[PDB]
Amino acid sequence: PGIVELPSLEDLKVQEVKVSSSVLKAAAHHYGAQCDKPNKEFMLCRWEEKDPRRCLEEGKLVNQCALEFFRQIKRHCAEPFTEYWTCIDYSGLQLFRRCRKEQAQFDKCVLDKLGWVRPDLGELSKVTKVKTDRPLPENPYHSRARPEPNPEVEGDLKPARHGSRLFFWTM
Amino acid sequence: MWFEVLPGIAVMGVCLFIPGMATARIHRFSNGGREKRVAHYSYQWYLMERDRRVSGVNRYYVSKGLENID
Ligand SMILES: CCCCCCCCCCCCCCCCCC(=O)OC[C@H](COP(=O)([O-])OC[C@H](O)COP(=O)([O-])OC[C@H](COC(=O)CCCCCCCCCCCCCCCCC)OC(=O)CCCCCCCCCCCCCCCCC)OC(=O)CCCCCCCCCCCCCCCCC
Ligand SMILES: CCCCCCCCCCCCCCCCCC(=O)OC[C@H](COP(=O)(O)OCCN)OC(=O)CCCCCCCCCCCCCCCCC
Repeated sequence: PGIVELPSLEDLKVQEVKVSSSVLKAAAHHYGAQCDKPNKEFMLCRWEEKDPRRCLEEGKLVNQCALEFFRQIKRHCAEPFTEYWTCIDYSGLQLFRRCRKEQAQFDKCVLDKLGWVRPDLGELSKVTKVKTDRPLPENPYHSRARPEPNPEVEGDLKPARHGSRLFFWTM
Repeated sequence: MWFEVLPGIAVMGVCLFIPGMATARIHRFSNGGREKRVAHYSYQWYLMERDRRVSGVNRYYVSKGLENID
């Protein structure tokens, strides 16, 4: 069949978010609050195109928005954030319930200096709506032409011509 | 009298104290002074292998924070 069409290595180069999973988990709720729109454009493009090769520009916008998010954290509230993700990072399961005072420090400094509000319980799990400008994929499964079905039955059901026609049975 | 049973119970209690304190100090020794990462589920393992990739020294416990970005 056809040759698979991959993007080049220069199409995949982007400045990475080189932070740990506890760093990402510490500012996860503010990341969901502040980086909503390009992330949801990307995940809508990802569930509609069903192809990661059709989602590279949206992923690059995701990475750019995440980098601007952590640069906006680092300029204003770097030390309460470091105090908070170190305490998140200590735990094996990385509990949020173990670190509520460092969370209160980080959320206080973030609300005072950056105006960000941490979302309530239930908000990040909402199904939102996304205003895209790309067209809707007309055939994302690349489904070919379907086979035409067998013809249905029609007409009034007349009696059997001369019965069963079973050798001599006249009915 | 009855306190004569206490040296044996004390030795048995030290022998029960050694495995737990030992594995706690070993999990803090092999993980950078922290708890061992519990990866019961595949998302926790994906985050853990992402830590192993972003640390650069093939160790998940090397935490990289805001100093690793510009
Ligand atoms: C307004 C409302 C009121 C209207 C009223 C109208 C009616 C008035 C009269 C009232 C009574 C009606 C009776 C039924 C209608 C007539 C049926 C008929 O004669 O068909 C001829 C039928 C075919 O001949 P035909 O000249 O082409 O058709 C003339 C008509 O158009 C026949 O019409 P057809 O073309 O539409 O027939 C359709 C088709 C025509 O037939 C065919 O297409 C051929 C295939 C038939 C079956 C062949 C099977 C062969 C292998 C098995 C053999 C088994 C052993 C034989 C018997 C051993 C002894 C029991 O019939 C069948 O296939 C039915 C199966 C056979 C049963 C026949 C009816 C029996 C009714 C009484 C039962 C009493 C016991 C009888 C003995 C049991 C065995 C029959 O003849 C045979 O098959 C010969 C076998 C004997 C038939 C039975 C005769 C009926 C009267 C028996 C009275 C004496 C009983 C004595 C005591 C019991 C035995 C010891
Ligand atoms: C996790 C913790 C586990 C701990 C397990 C052990 C619990 C008990 C701890 C020790 C308690 C005291 C033990 C005393 C042993 C008996 C000593 C004794 O009386 O030895 C006398 C015997 C003869 O001496 P002799 O020179 O002939 O005397 C003439 C004097 N005019 O001399 C001899 O027989 C020679 C010397 C023998 C010395 C034996 C010492 C005890 C060995 C027991 C094994 C376990 C020890 C602990 C191991 C873990 C810690 C290092």
